[PDB]
Amino acid sequence: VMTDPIADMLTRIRNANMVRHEKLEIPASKLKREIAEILKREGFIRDVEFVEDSKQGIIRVFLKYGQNNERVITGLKRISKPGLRVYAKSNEVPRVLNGLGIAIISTSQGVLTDKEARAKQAGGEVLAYVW
Amino acid sequence: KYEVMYIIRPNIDEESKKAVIERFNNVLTSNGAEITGTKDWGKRRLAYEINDFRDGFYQIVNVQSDAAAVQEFDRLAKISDDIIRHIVVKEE
Amino acid sequence: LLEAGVHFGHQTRRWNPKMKRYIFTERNGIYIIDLQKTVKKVEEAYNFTKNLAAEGGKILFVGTKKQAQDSVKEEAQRSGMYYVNQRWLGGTLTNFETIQKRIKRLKDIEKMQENGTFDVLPKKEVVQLKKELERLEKFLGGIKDMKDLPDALFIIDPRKERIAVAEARKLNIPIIGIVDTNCDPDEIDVVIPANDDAIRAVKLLTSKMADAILEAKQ
Amino acid sequence: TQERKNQLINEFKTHESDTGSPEVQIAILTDSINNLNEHLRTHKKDHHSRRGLLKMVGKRRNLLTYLRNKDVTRYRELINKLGLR
Amino acid sequence: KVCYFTSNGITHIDYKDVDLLKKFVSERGKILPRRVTGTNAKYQRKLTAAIKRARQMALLPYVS
Amino acid sequence: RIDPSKLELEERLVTVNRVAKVVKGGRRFRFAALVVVGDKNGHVGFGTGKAQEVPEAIRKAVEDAKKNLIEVPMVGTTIPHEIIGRFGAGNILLKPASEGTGVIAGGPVRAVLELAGVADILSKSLGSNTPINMIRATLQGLSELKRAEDVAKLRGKSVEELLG
RNA sequence: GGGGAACUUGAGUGCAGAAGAGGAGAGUGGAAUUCCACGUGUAGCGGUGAAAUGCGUAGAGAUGUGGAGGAACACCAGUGGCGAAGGCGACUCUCUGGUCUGUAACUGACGCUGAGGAGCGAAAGCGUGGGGAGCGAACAGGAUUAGAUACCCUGGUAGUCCACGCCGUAAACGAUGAGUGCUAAGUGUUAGGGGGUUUCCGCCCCUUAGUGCUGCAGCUAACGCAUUAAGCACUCCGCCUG
Repeated sequence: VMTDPIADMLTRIRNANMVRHEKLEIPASKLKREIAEILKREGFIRDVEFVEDSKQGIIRVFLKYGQNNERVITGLKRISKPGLRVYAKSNEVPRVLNGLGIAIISTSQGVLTDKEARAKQAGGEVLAYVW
Repeated sequence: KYEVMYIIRPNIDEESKKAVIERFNNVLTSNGAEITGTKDWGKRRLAYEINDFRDGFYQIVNVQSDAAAVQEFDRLAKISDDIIRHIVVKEE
Repeated sequence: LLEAGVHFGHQTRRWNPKMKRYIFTERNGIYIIDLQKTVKKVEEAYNFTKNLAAEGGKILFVGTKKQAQDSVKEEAQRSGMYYVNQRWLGGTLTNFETIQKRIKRLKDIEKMQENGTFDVLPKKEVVQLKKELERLEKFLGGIKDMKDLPDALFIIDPRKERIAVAEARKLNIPIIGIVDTNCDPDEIDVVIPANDDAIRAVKLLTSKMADAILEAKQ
Repeated sequence: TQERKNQLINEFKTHESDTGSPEVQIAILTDSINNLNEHLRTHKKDHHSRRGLLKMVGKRRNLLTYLRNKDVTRYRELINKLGLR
Repeated sequence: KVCYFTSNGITHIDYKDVDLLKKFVSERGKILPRRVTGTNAKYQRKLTAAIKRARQMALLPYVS
Repeated sequence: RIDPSKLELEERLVTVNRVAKVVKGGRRFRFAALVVVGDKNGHVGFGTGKAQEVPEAIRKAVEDAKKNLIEVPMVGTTIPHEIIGRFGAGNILLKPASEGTGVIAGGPVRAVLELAGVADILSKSLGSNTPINMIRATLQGLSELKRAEDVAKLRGKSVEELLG
């Protein structure tokens, strides 16, 4: 019944950010695994690492809160919902929040985020904006 | 697995007492059932008047049955002019 | 002490989820790590109050608990600043100008009953005037010498005292004070975990406040 | 009670300890529908058992669609001997 | 506040034995509720069913 | 974080609002008015007051305005990024308009924006059209805007990789 | 998306248990009400704010026996339990549905939603045959009133009840569509399970599934809601545009 694992994980980490958890658990898959390492590269998150079991794995995230108890995370948004996919051309990649926002896009040359995707002229479905 | 409790009115000689309890046991054992236990209470003052008897005779018959003898026992007891009241209870 | 004075904690676990989430399970004192974190906390508050009082600011002392009110009152006396002992009347600091123009009446009438002409009607005014002194001084207490807004606070029970802590939060006073296990931390800048039932240790803990604020000046 | 289902599972025996086999499940389903059907015919207005009838028949038919999707051959050799359409 | 049946851990009622039902029925003939008996919840219903079959069997009276 | 009244601050009345009370003797008539204050560079507040007459009414409003201010970040005489206002059916869109476009706003939102001294901005009313809920929604908006350097600080990055 | 090979958490099957006014059919019991027969028994009963109409010397009401009959199941009973909803409380039996806990003994995504379609669906009503104790639209009389087709009194028909069809509607309400996951706590309560105490009496700590009340965060125009969201999100249906 749970339709989009990306949306599930996305609003789960949003919900933990809004309530100041340091601990958070996410049931594992390859797609959210590399979205985890992409977010680790972009530094919105302290650390992510994986442990495995008999049921598709399980991943955990350590989430940052800046220097003075403030939200490093100011919101998240899913776009490529199921039932209504969305695609954009390589030159039509949206500069979300005119630069300070970051968009994650599944492209024909793997999944990369907004700036290097624009730099290497990739394109595809815009998946999530983070503000 | 069914435990039976029925009342006959006291104004009965012991010749017919054994007669009625015996023929009801033959009814139960002839309708395919087997008697796993019998018990007796004898005399006991009723909680209330039923027809004109202040008193009554109490008897316990424990039978393991295949749910075929109890309905016919029910109709025999209720058509019998010597049994006042009776029930049948599933013991589980 | 680095040891427990009367630090046996709180009786009933009807309490506030804020910081007490995963502290080790030994007894009803589920937050037993307060024993070992209190010492570093009070020493940090100790050096902080040391340099702010060495700068020249003024602390004052608020508490209406039935067991600690006179204890902190006498502590305010021999430490040498202000206090509130009895009823925290509404909005003392956000009503500072009105409060001092009421305390001016107390100063004038106490100097009148000290050296002024006492009698113009030696019953009909003097008797309720003599009443009015202690009448205002009861709920007032140690408000006789502010002349200036104080720049810090210490509270024994911010649970009982919402009015003072909210007033300070509006008036950007840095609020310091101890925290009973039912209270709420993050609305207070520096919190010190302390059980309110410690009727004996409640004065020693702020005695460790008082010698710091005494040592800060000289 | 439970004797008919036990003989049905050990007759639709495929794997050594299978109870999760779809072919195993629809057999117990078929006997449930038939027991309830000759129940309903003597008790027509037992609507609260009509509902369970509808539940089990819907579960039966959509898991049959699953079995068709999985392998229609064993479906055919199930359907011919169990006898319904 | 004391539940009799858990107090000695007695199992199912065995309706033929009556003397406990005697002191669970009021002297005017009604069932004492849990406010005065203080039994466990899951036994009160089998109790009232037991005294009901006793009343049909005429060992315990409807009115007294 | 509170900015004192050490600065010079311009005031601008936006609305005097008639208010009434019904009492046993009849209707009783009172005056509320709200004003917006600030400087042309980065600090803005607003204030409300209630009194029986206009001048001390707006005086009460202007002391409350001197009490409450809020800073607005300003990246090149215009707002940095996208922001929608949000308070109680008050929805105000703010878009970082390009230079030389001037102020493009409705009445009260222009009244607060020009008193903020922002050169080029454009906006739209999407919520209700009562002025107090307007100003409250807009200052809730400009409260949310952040500079690039502190975001880079939260990132552990510099401003170049975030401007590009 | 399509195809191929995986896996077991989703969904399920087994095994071990538990609780229930769940349902259909049949039989049984008691308290009263009414009516009738008789014994005793005099002169009123009954009714309302006053009253009156009624019933009573042809013996009423009162009272005790003994019948007839139909109706609903006191106490239990609980913001308890069950059911999808309407709803379901006397007991006994036959048949039958469903829910929850443990278990991983088996399948390996079989799942969700659902236009049309199909089936259920309070009360009132309708059709045929029954049954008709009380109650009781219509209606009758007596009151009240300026008037009273009503409120009030005494009666009283259809119906209420049963069997079999039909109607398919209600404030059919949590004025909250269904499924899925996440998010501070406190306190009852139902039915289960586990650990230390003992495996007793009952204590404590967990534990699923409900079921109530509080209450953060968040949300709302406010009321308020708040792990049984009106929060955070996703899917699918239905619906609104003074």
